[PDB]
Amino acid sequence: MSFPKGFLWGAATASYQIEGAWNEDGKGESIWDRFTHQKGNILYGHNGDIACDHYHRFEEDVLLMKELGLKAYRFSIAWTRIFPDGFGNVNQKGLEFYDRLINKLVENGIEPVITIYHWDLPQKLQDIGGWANSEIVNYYFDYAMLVINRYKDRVKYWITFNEPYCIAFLGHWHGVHAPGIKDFKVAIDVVHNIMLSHFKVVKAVKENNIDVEVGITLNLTPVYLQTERLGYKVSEIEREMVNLSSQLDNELFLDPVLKGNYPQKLFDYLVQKDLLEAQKALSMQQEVKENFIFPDFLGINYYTRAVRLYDENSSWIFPIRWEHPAGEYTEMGWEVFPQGLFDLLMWIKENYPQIPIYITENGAAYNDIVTEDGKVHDSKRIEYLKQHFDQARKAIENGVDLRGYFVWSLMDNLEWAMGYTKRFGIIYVDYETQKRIKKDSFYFYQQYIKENS
Repeated sequence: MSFPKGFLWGAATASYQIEGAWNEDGKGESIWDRFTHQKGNILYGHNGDIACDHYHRFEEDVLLMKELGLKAYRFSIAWTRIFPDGFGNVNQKGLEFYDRLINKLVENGIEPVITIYHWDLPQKLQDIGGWANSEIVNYYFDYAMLVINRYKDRVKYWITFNEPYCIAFLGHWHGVHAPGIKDFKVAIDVVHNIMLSHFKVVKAVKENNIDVEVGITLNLTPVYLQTERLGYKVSEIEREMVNLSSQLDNELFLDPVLKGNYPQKLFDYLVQKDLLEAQKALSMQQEVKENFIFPDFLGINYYTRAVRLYDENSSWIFPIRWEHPAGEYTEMGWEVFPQGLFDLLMWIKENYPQIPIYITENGAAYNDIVTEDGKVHDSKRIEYLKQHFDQARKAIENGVDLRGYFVWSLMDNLEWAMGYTKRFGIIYVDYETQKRIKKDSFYFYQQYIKENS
């Protein structure tokens, strides 16, 4: 089986993780500027003030993409470069920068794929509630249509949101991401405002006849039962509670994006447990059904699975615990489990309406060292990628409409609250000299593209 003719072999980045220049050219403060400037949020006190300095070095970075042979490149636009206050006046230097990057990409025959919101909310919008405030829907819509209408001639693929689960729960429940809020009820409100924001943009693109594909990116985690790994008999309560726990990861976002409702089992449980007010639950259901519209594609960030079992003494919002199967793990503590990419893709094809799928993020963090002859022999990353590439091809053979694959990441970068301690790039970045050093995985990916395109 071959990959289909125009398969988008890509790599992926996000603005706050690579761009630096956090306050040049009138760029507004984002919630991640504020978050990394507070003590105790980021390992070793790292921040994204400089990052990979991609704001200044983007030309050389695009030439490495041309050397790599990428068919596409996924990046995000920093909202605070365009609207320093979230609302208000447009900033010309911000538009100028993305104008130059997008044109350099088109110039070198690389399809741009743009994530509109990749977590860097204007701090001025946080100051009036951020994503917990329903007016955010319109502030996001005005920003999203400005960049779609400006770039639609050069950019055919648009992603409204990257990983809503994180924006909501890690940003507003666990408090481990910006804005650092800790309130499950605010987190659900965030989930809702994101869905409405996503719907309003998709509808605007269809109604105005704008010839672009618009999608959304969800991080999905196939959940497996420890009991079934052990060959025990699965009780019905255990299956019920593990499925509730996996609806919080996956169906809570797939269901409204692809079917126009939230998952009913989860909502009942959350209401029963006083985690979610019953009126909001009915209101959210009503508002999503009214505003729902199908997207043009689904983006899937896949890294690993979860193995879970039932436990009535758990401190989690569901009575479950996590188990740790034997095998290979990364610097993230994530099981290397390529079969989960295939199972997930088959599970998507069989449970939701037909839709084109792109793997918009997949990759692995290993503790890379530069050798004496300036190489980086990341054979563990090569093995990770090779095995997941193979599951993707296998899924295509089984009828999954998989149209692209974007490796995370093109270059080492700031890994949010882990700082720069986790390297995901196929390109090593020396953060003291900003030198880019192609890892061995760069040449493997280069060869894999050449022979599957």
